[PDB]
Amino acid sequence: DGRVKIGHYVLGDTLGVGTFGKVKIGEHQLTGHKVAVKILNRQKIRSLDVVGKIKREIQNLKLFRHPHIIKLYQVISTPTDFFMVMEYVSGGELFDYICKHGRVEEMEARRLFQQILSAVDYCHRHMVVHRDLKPENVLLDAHMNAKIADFGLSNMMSDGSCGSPNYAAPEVISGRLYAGPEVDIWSCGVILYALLCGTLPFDDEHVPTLFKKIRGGVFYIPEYLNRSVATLLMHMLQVDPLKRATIKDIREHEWFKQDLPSYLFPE
Ligand SMILES: CCc1ccccc1C(=O)Nc1n[nH]c2c(C)c(F)c(C3C(C#N)=C(C)N(C)C(C)=C3C#N)cc12
Ligand SMILES: [Mg+2]
Ligand SMILES: [Mg+2]
Repeated sequence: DGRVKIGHYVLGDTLGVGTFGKVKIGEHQLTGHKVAVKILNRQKIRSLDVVGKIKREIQNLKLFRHPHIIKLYQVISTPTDFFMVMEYVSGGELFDYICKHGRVEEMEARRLFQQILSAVDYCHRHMVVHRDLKPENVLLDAHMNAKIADFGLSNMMSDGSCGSPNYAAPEVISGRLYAGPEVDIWSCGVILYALLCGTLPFDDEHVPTLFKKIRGGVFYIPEYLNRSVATLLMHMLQVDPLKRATIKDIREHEWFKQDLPSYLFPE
């Protein structure tokens, strides 16, 4: 041979090095279809005692059907590794696009936020969340569609933006021993803000003062911003998660409902 071939795919460049192993671009030997293969070292899995958990994150992610969540095609099992054959998307990180292009048009921001909000709702409904939404893990494809890695502990990948603690919800910063789905609402509020303004709502070069602005919850609403989406942002970026907007609140908002495609929320 001479090449690392698993199943029908020949592995090539390394897209990133993560927890249980590297992620490499795969290429179907017969069709040429590009693919992203997560390599899960089984000895690493057994050292963390998450064997029964990973096999249920995989078996659960295998039953995921969402156009804006990274799809799992198949899992190939060798005695030493798990090979998760997953969708490859070449558009790069969403926030890398924003930090290089600036704000997008309001219709493009609405289309992308509706895709992201639908994927987040699908994960909260169809899986046991081991991760929270990382806005750095929001990818794009070649058609400018949002692609999200599921919230399982297998997707701890980010190797290979305008800040990093900027996407940390207040209850996460305060070390609250419990956190629910409202943490992802905050992150989506950060995402929506960057889509409409071109920057992050709480950005600060000094990290301690960055945490202070997040706890204060004061962010600059530009006057050019739509007055309706301003109310949505204020509701999503509430410091107190009890007063923070929910998915049903965002789904009912007049700005979110405009030109909403039918396939996103079949519920
Ligand atoms: C954003 C870089 C990039 C830039 C330009 C072109 C392609 C990529 C890229 O890599 N695309 C991915 N396609 N399919 C992936 C899967 C299944 C992953 F699993 C990951 C994995 C990963 C790695 N390596 C990275 C870089 N990130 C941030 C995330 C969210 C991953 C996860 N989970 C990437 C792609
Ligand atoms: Mg002070
Ligand atoms: Mg204003």
